[PDB]
Amino acid sequence: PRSVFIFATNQNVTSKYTVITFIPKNLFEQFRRVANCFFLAISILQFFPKFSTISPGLVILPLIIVLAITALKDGYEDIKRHQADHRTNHAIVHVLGLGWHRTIWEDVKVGDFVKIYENEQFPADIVICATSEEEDVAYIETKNLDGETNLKSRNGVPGLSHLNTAEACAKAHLCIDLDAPESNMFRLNGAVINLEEYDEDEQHPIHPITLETTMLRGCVLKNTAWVIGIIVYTGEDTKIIRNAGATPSKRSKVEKQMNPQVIINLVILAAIAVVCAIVDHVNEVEWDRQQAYWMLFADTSGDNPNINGLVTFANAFITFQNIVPISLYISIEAVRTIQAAFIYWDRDIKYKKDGVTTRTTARSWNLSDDLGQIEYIFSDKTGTLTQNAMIFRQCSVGGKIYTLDKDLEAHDSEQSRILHGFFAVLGLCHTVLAAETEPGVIEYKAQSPDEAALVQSAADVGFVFRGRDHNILRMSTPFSDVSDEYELLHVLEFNSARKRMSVILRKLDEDGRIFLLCKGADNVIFERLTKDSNQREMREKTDQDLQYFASEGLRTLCLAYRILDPQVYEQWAKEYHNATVALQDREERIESVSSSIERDLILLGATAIEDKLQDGVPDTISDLKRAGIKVWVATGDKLETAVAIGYTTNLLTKDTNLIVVREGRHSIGDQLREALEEFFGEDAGLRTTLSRDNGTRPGGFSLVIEGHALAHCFDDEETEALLLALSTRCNTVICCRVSPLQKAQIVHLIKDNLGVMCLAIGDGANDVSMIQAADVGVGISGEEGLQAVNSSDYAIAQFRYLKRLLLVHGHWSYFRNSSMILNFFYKNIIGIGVLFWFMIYCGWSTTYVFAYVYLLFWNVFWTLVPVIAIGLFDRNIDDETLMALPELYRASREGKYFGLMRFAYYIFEGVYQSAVIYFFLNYTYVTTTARGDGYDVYMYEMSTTQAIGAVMVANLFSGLNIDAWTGWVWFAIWFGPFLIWVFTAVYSVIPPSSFYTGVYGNDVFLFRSAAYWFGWPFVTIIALLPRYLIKTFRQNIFPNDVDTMRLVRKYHPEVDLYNHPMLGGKLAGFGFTMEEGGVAIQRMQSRL
Amino acid sequence: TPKSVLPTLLIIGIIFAPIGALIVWGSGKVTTITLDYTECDVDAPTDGSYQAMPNSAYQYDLATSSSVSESSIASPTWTFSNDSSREVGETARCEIEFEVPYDLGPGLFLYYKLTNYYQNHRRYSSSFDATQLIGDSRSLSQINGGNCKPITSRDGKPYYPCGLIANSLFNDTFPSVVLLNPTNGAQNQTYNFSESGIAWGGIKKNYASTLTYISPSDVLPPPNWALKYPNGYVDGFPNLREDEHFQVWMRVAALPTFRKLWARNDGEIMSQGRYRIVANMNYPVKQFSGTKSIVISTVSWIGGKQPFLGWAYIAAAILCVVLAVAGLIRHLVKPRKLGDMSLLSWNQP
Ligand SMILES: *[C@@H]1O[C@H](CO)[C@@H](O[C@@H]2O[C@H](CO)[C@@H](O[C@@H]3O[C@H](CO[C@H]4O[C@H](CO)[C@@H](O[C@H]5O[C@H](CO)[C@@H](O)[C@H](O)[C@@H]5O)[C@H](O)[C@@H]4O)[C@@H](O)[C@H](O[C@H]4O[C@H](CO)[C@@H](O)[C@H](O)[C@@H]4O)[C@@H]3O)[C@H](O)[C@H]2NC(C)=O)[C@H](O)[C@H]1NC(C)=O
Ligand SMILES: C[C@H](C/C=C/C=C/CC/C=C/C=C\CCC(C)(C)C)[C@@H](O)[C@H](O)[C@H](O)[C@@H](O)[C@@H](O)[C@@H]1OC(=O)[C@H](O)[C@H]1O
Ligand SMILES: *[C@@H]1O[C@H](CO)[C@@H](O[C@@H]2O[C@H](CO)[C@@H](O)[C@H](O)[C@H]2NC(C)=O)[C@H](O)[C@H]1NC(C)=O
Ligand SMILES: *[C@@H]1O[C@H](CO)[C@@H](O[C@@H]2O[C@H](CO)[C@@H](O)[C@H](O)[C@H]2NC(C)=O)[C@H](O)[C@H]1NC(C)=O
Ligand SMILES: *[C@@H]1O[C@H](CO)[C@@H](O)[C@H](O)[C@H]1NC(C)=O
Ligand code: BEF
Ligand SMILES: [Mg+2]
Repeated sequence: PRSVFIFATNQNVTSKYTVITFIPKNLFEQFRRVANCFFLAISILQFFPKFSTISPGLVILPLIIVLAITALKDGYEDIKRHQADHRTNHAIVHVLGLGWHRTIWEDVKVGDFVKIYENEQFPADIVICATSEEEDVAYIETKNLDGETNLKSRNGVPGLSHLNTAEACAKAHLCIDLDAPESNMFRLNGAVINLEEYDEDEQHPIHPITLETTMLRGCVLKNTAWVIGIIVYTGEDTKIIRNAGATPSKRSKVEKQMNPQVIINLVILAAIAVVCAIVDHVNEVEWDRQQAYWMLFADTSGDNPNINGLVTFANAFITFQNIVPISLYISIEAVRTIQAAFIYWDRDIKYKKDGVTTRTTARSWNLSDDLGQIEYIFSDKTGTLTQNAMIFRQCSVGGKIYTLDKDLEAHDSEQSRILHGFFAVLGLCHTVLAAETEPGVIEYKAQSPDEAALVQSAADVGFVFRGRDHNILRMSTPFSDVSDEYELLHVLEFNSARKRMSVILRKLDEDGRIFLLCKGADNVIFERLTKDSNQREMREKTDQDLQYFASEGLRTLCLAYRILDPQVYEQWAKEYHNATVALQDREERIESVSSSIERDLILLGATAIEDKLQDGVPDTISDLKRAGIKVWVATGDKLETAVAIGYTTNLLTKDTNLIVVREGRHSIGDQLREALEEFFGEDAGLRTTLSRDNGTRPGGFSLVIEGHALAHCFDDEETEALLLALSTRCNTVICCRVSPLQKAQIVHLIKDNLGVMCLAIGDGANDVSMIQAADVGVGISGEEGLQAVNSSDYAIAQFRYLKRLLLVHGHWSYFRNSSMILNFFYKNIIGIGVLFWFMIYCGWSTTYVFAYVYLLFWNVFWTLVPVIAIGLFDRNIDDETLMALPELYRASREGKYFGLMRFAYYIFEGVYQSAVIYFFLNYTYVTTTARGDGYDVYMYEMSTTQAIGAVMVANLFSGLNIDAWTGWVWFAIWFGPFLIWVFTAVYSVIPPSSFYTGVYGNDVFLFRSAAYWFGWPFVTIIALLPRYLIKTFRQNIFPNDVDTMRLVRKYHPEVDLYNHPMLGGKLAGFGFTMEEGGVAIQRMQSRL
Repeated sequence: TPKSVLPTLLIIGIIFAPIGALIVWGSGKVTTITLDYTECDVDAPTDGSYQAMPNSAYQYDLATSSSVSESSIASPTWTFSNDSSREVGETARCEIEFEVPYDLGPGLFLYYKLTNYYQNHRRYSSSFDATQLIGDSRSLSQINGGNCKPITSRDGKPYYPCGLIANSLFNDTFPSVVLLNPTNGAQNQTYNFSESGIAWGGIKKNYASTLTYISPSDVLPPPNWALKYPNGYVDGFPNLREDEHFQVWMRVAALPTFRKLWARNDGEIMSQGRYRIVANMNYPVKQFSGTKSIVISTVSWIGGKQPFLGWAYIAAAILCVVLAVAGLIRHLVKPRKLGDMSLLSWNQP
């Protein structure tokens, strides 16, 4: 509790790091990579004088560079996060200071007084105090589930008495009884009490505070006049922030798979070190017993054996440190950053509407390769699959469809009379207020998008609604300015299973005819008619028309009519007045009254409203399902809207059977078990998981489950397992009326029980939690507070942008990263293997065969550009084919590019090639002179020949491992060896006076030797022949879809991907929204 | 794709075969004589007579054009003489008489081969101070903390040259190779091996003729040079630049079995006959199961006698031809259409 008098600070604080504590947490998250720990251990070991090779500073420099680069990356990411958060915590909110002064959303503690005006968000949770319309009622918007404008009534007694600022200052009505901050968005409690208020017992009255009085943070977009309130539950105790979560530190699956590979390499290095230490110790003991010339003076505390065995162990760990290179992670980070830049610079995922351009921004500069392994997509409905725009499309008037009305209206045809009645019902049976701010416009402020669209369409195509300036309604038919009396409202509010809404009215003319105008669903209205024969024919025609409306996909309301005689009108008015005050079972009494008045109706027609989806959503979902990605919908909206959207988005095809699970009657677990038994019983694998209505046509199953059923599933484990089995065995799952935590729970359920990669896309706080709970989170920018955008890893503006993003960028990034990592491991294994194969012949003393310059620059100069080119520019297949054929996504989705088998293949290829290099060149140089000058063969001649051969082999292997080819590939592949050749040519002429250089004269001993010129090419050819043959035979015998399509595109460009018999030709209702009580109930009291 | 792979294999084979044949031919144009005199201390007669060397102590590697056989050449004979009245470095002499079956053309080189001698060991390979060798100013602390361990200094006097490589200098000499049956008259003819030029001319610059910062009396000779410099550097510093045996030895060998050049001749022909070579046995190698040999070899365009690369090329060519034939047979048996669409995942039952 709080008990504030007139707590949690402020600010969203979405920043991962802080200025005070950035280095420690960044260093920890960097040292979660194991390889960093190994590098630190090696550097600390080399700090000692015995193991120093160059200098402590230059040894520590690579690790410092890696740490600094990763820290700068994370710092830039968190600075972007800070900017995004500051765009939120520096808005304008008017807070009392005897005037309302501007604030910055931060100097707002619990208490205060905030005036929020119209069409702007809330700083925190407030308690309604006054509003400018009537009864201090206000209105809210979406971004907190649902898709309609809600209502907040009043604070009760504290309502009014605070119209101006002076009353707020002079009154100290506080000591609220606010309960504990909870994540649930349906419970708040309190009591204003007030400092100066006394009842008949001289006690301060208690004024309850409920959800109908409070209004939460980050979701108002108020659609009424100014509102004043008291800030409560401010800061991190708000509903929205509490339903959100802390920003995670996500890592790609490729890194998590790289960790075991690094561990395997470290184990191999440890085994090499152990063997070297044992053999060197035995050899040194033997060579010290019999005094060899290389073991003289081995009696000191640091040069004797045993200690020399330990020193050999350490020197083995130092010599073969490239088996886990440090340049690998720098290159990976740079490549991933440039891939994020490519995502940003793509013009096909750039949105430009109304003069503002929204590029696709990668919030997380890693996770690019994660986009290529998506198996499940969890999508919000409102704002993600929908544009939040209701447009009237078609209207049926009795028998005739429309998509002419002026020509039809002959004022004599019965169809014209029915049209008049239909439009009158459409324009009068509505709880919509009309504003006369601008003549002719007649602004319509409706509480539901459906009502607003219907009234606007009625005004545009005839009968215009004037307004409710008094208790008598007015209408504007295109003949004159008519008006009719307004009788008592009879709104059912789409509540208590009353899928209807009726308005009793009266005519101001001398006729004085009492007519009831009713609208509602199809079944209720149709069963609620007086059908003798003619109404039966009209009903069957309208049923056919409504089936046509639902076939195309539309939301339909059936209008009705009735003429009330004055006697029955008065009798039912008396009955309604009596049932108004009934105490017990008041809802039952009003339901009986509604049934009594609704005894017979004459049909007028039906409507058809379209909930406009974002452009390309059905095509995008079709392409995603072709790619093998299972798309789910997790929305806070009601079941009917969700299932209708699923039908319209091709998520739920016409050949699917719906399993609707909701709380009621039978238990949720029993419902899931019965569904499994009755729909998937003929499954062999179902019995493994068994160890503990409604549909269209057979051919597939889809699951629709509500929030309460999900809660009951997640409470226990058996029901959770049943839910997992049913959801995995179904095509798509639609989750309706789910809290943010329930979205996170669904994502975690899939990601933990199945272990598959997951993607979450949405545009709200619920989507914020769902995004943080997933492997890749995508936010949609829709001017909705940008919270999902701020908490996401990628920010798109359209769903089709997600389609392209995945299909091309994720596949390419996964391919490039896998190939780059494998090639890095391969080249480092080549170098280490040549060293090791020499260590066979040296007595296992851990001595560098190469001159140290050739091993020092192995990754800096000799082999860097082929790996960078593979990681940045390599393309397995062109983007047109990937967009045209989503089925090519299988290889990336099934993880066939990165794994332990490919890693082992590359490691063993490197081992074999290094063996070929070293052994062939060694047995070549086992001779007397190797030239005609007679000079002896010393170690560095053979070493330099082997080093040049190894560089050539590694670069040409990387070149063979590139599917695409251009001039730049040749540039890199021959820029490595060009560097090593020029370095050997120049470094071997540096005079000893200038620099010792160790290898003086190799330009004479190598470039004039037949051994060099016939050994490096032979070594290259023999090392690369198995790879060439394997690649050719794999592409020509066991070909993938990508390889086959690359061949088809290269040799048959005329083939049309979209429409080809084997490539493209094979391709391989009712809805209404209402506030459900509240102001409509308060409308009854006002009009009573 | 195999249409661009089989011709590649054929071209690789057709290019590799001539190169391998040429390398084999060049290696076979070389003659090598090896004489293992390690066991001359105990297995050779000491009375002045000559006894035939064991069959495992010599190895003739004749040219391909030779008309004689390996077994046809008479076995070399050796004698031993250990007299203490001769000067230091020549007390123990092993005289080996060997026959050269055919005239060996100009370009005859004399090597010594050391087996089981690990110059590539980590302690030995880096046990030298280049800065001191080049003549720069090195202090006692710097040489003590340098790579010259464990032979750095004693009693405040640094070792010059320091390190294990310099300490283990091969002090076995082969002063004379003399023909015993010269055809051009005279009782004998001396084959003029020259010890100059046995190292490349740039190896000199790594070493200094003299040191200008420490007096010779303040430098200790290496511990194993005591028998050569008994009282120390009393006649000035050793001229490490003007002697080429030291420069040849300092170059670390790749393998334990290695050959280092010792004297050469470039303008004379070793005529057919019997030659007597004297070796001054001063470098013991028997302690660590090592052997020291004498290698006399000519040179071709590839250097010494090693046909390994040529045979590797020939084997690679044969393998490539076999693979190309097999691939051609397979392609003719079942030719497959490139860029088909019936083997895609969706276009299959
Ligand atoms: C051609 O070259 C070869 C080798 O290149 C020469 O042969 C070498 O000649 C050296 C000089 O005569 C010999 O060194 C001497 O050895 C004697 C005795 O040897 C033993 O001495 C110790 C036991 O009593 C002990 O010495 C150390 O040996 C190792 C390092 O040498 C250490 O690891 C070990 O722990 C010992 O501490 C060994 O057991 C030896 O086996 C020594 O007494 C001599 O010491 C004297 O000189 C040194 C010089 O620096 C001085 O400090 C001492 O205080 C003392 O005055 C000296 O070390 C060497 O053994 C020998 N090697 C072989 C394989 O024969 C050959 O002479 C040369 N010939 C020509 C003509 O040039
Ligand atoms: C300056 C260079 C490295 C530069 C780092 C700075 C990078 C800026 C951005 C990162 C670039 C690297 C690759 C990407 C290329 C693009 C940016 C994608 C075009 C060297 O200074 C670097 O330090 C060397 O790579 C070696 O020093 C080191 O990596 C060596 O590797 C080893 O195996 C050794 O253990 C270690 O000594
Ligand atoms: C030549 O003879 C001398 C002495 O006659 C040998 O030197 C001796 O070698 C033995 C080896 O058992 C040592 O114990 C002695 O200390 C050495 N010196 C003396 C004065 O006896 C020398 O080794 C012989 N050369 C050989 C065998 O090649
Ligand atoms: C090695 O050099 C010596 C001396 O220059 C050569 O000996 C001479 O040989 C010629 C040829 O018969 C004689 O006329 C001289 O009288 C010799 N001089 C001496 C001092 O003996 C010897 O021939 C050279 N060896 C070779 C193989 O050319
Ligand atoms: C060569 O002959 C000369 C004179 O006949 C003789 O003094 C010398 O000892 C001989 N050299 C040998 C036999 O090695
Ligand atoms: F449309 Be979602 F439920 F925010
Ligand atoms: Mg949304």
